[PDB]
Amino acid sequence: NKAAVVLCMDVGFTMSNSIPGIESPFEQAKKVITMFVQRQVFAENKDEIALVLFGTDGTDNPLSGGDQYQNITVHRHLMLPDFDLLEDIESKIQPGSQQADFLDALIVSMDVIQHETIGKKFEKRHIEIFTDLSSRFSKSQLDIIIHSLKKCDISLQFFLPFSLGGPFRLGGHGPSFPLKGITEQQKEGLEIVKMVMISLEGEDGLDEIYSFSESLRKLCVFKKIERHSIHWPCRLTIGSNLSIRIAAYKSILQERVKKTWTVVDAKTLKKEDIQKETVYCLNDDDETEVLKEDIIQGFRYGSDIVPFSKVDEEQMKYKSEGKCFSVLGFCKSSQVQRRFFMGNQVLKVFAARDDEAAAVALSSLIHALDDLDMVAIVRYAYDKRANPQVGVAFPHIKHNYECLVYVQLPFMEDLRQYMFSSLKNSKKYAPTEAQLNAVDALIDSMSLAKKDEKTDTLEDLFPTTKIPNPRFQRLFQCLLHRALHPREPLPPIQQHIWNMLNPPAEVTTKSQIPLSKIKTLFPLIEAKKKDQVTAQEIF
Amino acid sequence: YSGRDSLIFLVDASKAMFESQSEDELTPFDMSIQCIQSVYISKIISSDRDLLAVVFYGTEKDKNSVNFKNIYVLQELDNPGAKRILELDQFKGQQGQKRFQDMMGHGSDYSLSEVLWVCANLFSDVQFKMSHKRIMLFTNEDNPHGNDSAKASRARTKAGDLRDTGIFLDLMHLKKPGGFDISLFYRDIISSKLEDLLRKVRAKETRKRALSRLKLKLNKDIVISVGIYNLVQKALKPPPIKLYRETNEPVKTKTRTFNTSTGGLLLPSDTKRSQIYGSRQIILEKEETEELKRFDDPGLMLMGFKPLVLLKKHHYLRPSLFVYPEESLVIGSSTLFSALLIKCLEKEVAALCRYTPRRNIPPYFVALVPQEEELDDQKIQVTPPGFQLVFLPFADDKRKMPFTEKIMATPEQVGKMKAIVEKLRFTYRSDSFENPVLQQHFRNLEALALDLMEPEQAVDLTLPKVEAMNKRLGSLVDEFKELVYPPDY
DNA sequence: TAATAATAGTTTTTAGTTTATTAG
DNA sequence: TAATAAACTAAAAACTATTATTATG
Repeated sequence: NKAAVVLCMDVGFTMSNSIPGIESPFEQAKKVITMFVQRQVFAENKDEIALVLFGTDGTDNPLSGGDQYQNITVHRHLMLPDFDLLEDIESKIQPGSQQADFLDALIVSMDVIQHETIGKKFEKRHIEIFTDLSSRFSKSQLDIIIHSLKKCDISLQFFLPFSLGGPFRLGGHGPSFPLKGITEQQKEGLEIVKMVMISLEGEDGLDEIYSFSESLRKLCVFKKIERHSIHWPCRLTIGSNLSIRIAAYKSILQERVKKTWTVVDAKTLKKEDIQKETVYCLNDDDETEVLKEDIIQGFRYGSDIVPFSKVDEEQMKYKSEGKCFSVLGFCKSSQVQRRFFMGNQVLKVFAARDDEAAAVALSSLIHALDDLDMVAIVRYAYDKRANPQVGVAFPHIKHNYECLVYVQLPFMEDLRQYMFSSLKNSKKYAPTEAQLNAVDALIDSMSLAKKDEKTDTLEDLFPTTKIPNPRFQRLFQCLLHRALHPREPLPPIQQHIWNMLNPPAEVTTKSQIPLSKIKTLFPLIEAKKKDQVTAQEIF
Repeated sequence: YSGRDSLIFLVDASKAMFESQSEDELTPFDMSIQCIQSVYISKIISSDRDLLAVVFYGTEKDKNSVNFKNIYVLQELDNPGAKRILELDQFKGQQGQKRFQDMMGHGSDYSLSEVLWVCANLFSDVQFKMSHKRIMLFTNEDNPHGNDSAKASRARTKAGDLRDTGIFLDLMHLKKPGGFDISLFYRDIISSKLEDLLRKVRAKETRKRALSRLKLKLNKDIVISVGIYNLVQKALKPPPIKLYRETNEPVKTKTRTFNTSTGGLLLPSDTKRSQIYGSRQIILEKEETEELKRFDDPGLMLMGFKPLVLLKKHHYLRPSLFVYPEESLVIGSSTLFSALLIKCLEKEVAALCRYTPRRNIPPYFVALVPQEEELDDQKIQVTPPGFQLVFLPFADDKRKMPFTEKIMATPEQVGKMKAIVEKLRFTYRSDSFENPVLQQHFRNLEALALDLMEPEQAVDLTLPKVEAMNKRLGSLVDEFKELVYPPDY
């Protein structure tokens, strides 16, 4: 119900200048933090923000450490976020010409967090790294910082101009940025910070290093803010005598927009004189107004209509009975199809905590079904109102605790039965061998998985699942442009948008020649249906 | 393609069906009548676009457009209406039979050629595209014998003629369906099973057509056109309709937001859109809203290839989407669709792609997994060759997973519950389960359309069968709860 | 001056709605 | 105690079913 973020920024001179093509890492930082914070504020998150500027004149920090926490200035301290801070971030922050110690900024921000602990519910908190590691710093602070992180317990996040691992487009899907062309000062900076953070967390910290580019592509900047969904405890009892009480968790979900769009007057820009209504007139040879309460909700049955009032359906409807996770039977893991999955959300199964008998029971069950490659069938009942479903449950293995994938399954009246001509044996479109070889050339020439070392080395050259849905960020960017520029038209598509969505360029460059062979080998035509703007501002 | 599968039942009336072989079983007559009821029922809520008709021969009065004898129509071809069932069903039962013996009559002679001719003429009257024409015969006899063989000859001629016409014939056993005393004459006319026509399948529905014709885009330059098919989708209760209290007539609906300041309704120009964030009232037009939503033109922006070896299998966003190539803008498309599918052995490398179902909708990522053709040994094709679109998750989708790894079960339990589970196995017939709810709705609607109170509550395995499977396994599981303290209490 | 040639009329998914109903 | 699943609403497309053009006389 609360989260705490504190943004400490470097405003030195190295932030200002950068290698051409590898744009100023400070502007990468400002853009990433901007869409971060606007997502925080749009999502009405019960959040909390503190803004600090170090490497700038003065010390807005409450404590200068005997004037040793110098050039450390808190900008907007711990208060509920607003557009003021973000507009200052995008615009009113300017490149500077000097630096300070980032660790001192970290400790004073922690101290500000400590100051703001009373009166307000204190749940969680985070710190993120924004420094190109060219400032001046000591090396004897390791004890105090390690003790603060091991006691004050704030999660850390790193960012770099480069990554831990022309063509370098923006840091999105492009060639890896060099990991050995940096200055040595940045080398000891990265070494010491990675040491301190692995001491904070451990081995998984080694993966916790990221960059501005990574935040652009991946969602680690956004995973440090999180919201758990409610448990759905249920009795997954298997049979008619034994009982198993466990909980349920929505795992995958079509996450849509939550905020609606009111319809507004153009003049008052309000809602009062905008009342939406209908009158429910009556269809006759003459128009006749009829009260809304002069109606019955019938249905089209046969070639006529059977009136079916609510008081009817309410007492002939399907009287289901409560939430349930009973098992119908069992079938082979082959006796299911990806074409056959059904529903709208993957729901993941977990044993209810505080009941370890259920834990061992389901652990045994999942192990067994894993051994037998045998999938189960469950009638999924949600409540006293949701009509039941039928769904498959099968084990999902992982290095941690396993789980049980549950998916809704279709019904006999849900299958759609079409027929299609069999083109595997086409007497009119049998593919030529030249076509076949061109096909093989295209298949092999381009691919998005890098297989090497024969060590199950599967790395996706275009890892999609880590991408968020662009509609939201586009919405937000337009929101900023509109709310900041009352009389300005809509902004462009924010090319970073495409850059995230563009496929790796080396693939198309390498497979263009196979593409040329295709365009040479195959016959193609065109047709109508091209859509255009009618009237255009010629000038 | 379009077209209608009209059908007509033909029922014998020679008093042989008026008697139930002097036993408890239903009369052949009344079993046939119940069959007709069942077919109307299964037709109305499956496709109210077919046609149906029923004619009785071996009758006393004669009703038909041709004034022929021993022929008694009841319903010319029409969409199956509840009125039809209302009128028919009063003829069923013992009392309906005996009162039908008098309200119309009870057995007579006939001439089969005439009745066949009459049915043909009945079909000729229709003015629609008739996809499939069928005459299915309800009779108890074997064949006319005490007639002139000229009658049989005329029957053979007329039957061959109808077979020429494109009329498909079926014949039902009445006296002893399964007794196998039929077909010493019909061996060369037609081209029991009526129980299947009875209450075994119901509450079905069918569609024919395709989804949006979307452009597959593999490069900025060359083009390729495909088709989209959604071989599965949730069935919902068909939308209601707003009647009157008592006219049972749909009422109109004028619908706008109004304003108190004036008697004139609002205007689409006057309407504005906004979102409120306290101090912020971001004012937008619907147009700029759509512009916000839109990113690029509809089509399949190909991303690249990914081996099927592993993408994931636990993720799901939407029902799968079948793809079938089709000339929509470009000819010979199936030429490129002839391959990529003959051998998925190295074509199993799937096709990551950017998908846009229609105008302006922010795209997703689609897994264009090939699925090769299978053939059923009855020369039947299910799961046709091609592609299924598996919608791909985005980062924002994977909601928080609470982390709880505490304890693994002891191996003495895993084999023991392997023995537990192995006893029960259901082949998973995909047709073996049904939505109880829509079916219940359907039966209710059938009830109110007629004089049936609500006599329909049958389960279709949606409820657990473990009411008997519990004792089927026996009780081995009970001692197989070796957790000393029961998690329940 | 008989031959074609763009086109609007039904369904139908979709999908943003609004709404109850367990819940803290 | 608000999530949320469900009933509820427009909205776009296909598969139709047709009508404006010429044509040649």
